[PDB]
Amino acid sequence: PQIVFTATALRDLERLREFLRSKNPPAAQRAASAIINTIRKLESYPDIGRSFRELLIDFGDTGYLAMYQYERLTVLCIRHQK
Amino acid sequence: PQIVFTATALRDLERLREFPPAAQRAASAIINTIRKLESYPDISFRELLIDFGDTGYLAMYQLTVLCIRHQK
Amino acid sequence: KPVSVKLDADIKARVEHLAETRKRSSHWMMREAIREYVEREEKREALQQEALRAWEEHQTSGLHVTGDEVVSW
Amino acid sequence: PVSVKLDADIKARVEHLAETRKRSSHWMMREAIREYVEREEKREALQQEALRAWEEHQTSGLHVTGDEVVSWLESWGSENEQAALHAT
Repeated sequence: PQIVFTATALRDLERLREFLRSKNPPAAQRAASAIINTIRKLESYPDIGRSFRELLIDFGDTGYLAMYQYERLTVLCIRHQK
Repeated sequence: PQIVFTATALRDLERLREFPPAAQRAASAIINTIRKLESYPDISFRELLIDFGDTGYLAMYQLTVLCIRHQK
Repeated sequence: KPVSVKLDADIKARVEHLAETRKRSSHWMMREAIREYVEREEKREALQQEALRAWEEHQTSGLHVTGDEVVSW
Repeated sequence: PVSVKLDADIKARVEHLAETRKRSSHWMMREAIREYVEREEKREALQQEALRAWEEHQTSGLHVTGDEVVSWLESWGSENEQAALHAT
């Protein structure tokens, strides 16, 4: 698949970034790796969750929630803070 | 406060220790936690937070008697 | 084993609305709401007892602490 | 109001729990539904804003690739960071 993010998922990432600043000391680089892991594990075994499903991304303090769809480019829509 | 520690919290640390810079890493996160308790004890007792690196631990306490610090 | 529960009205309205959406029953609705409550409080009030047992072991014996300087261990 | 629910063994774990923390079994059960419906209404909200987010992507058609945000993310916290672009 193509692993595509939506505009809503990009700006959920932006909120996210601009947050960590006042969040974990260096978990900015810790959250980033967790997503890229989640991004490239979607590039392979694309599945999990609950007709599209969800996916949790765990890192340090707590975790977030990726939501995505599908049949050749799992569009990634929305990643709120759970 | 005197910042006391219990035996159940003492062995929860020895459990911890066993588990690469870490020997001097997570120890610093607790001494910070220890000394911010000597001033700000937060606030029915509340077991405080603890976060460094991979994940975070859980030091419950109530002198501030520190009883049990499990891995969360 | 059935048992009656008086509902706050207004919620029951929020209960029955989510049942319309999910296409499930108002009975199975709460049937989970009870499980997920105890399924959580059973663990939380399980670690409450752990820390509470530590208080029992201290309130009857000695201890040490100061700061990275033990005393009466 | 006043409608009845029926559980199985779970009610025993309730009545037992409604005795440890010495609270009313009838009260406890109610808090369960409120917490539930509160959490669950917020899940129904995330659904739509997720569902909507899509509807917008299907209409607008613009997106960014995982690699671009993989490219963006690997510079997080390392002073010279990056932004995100918007391809069509």
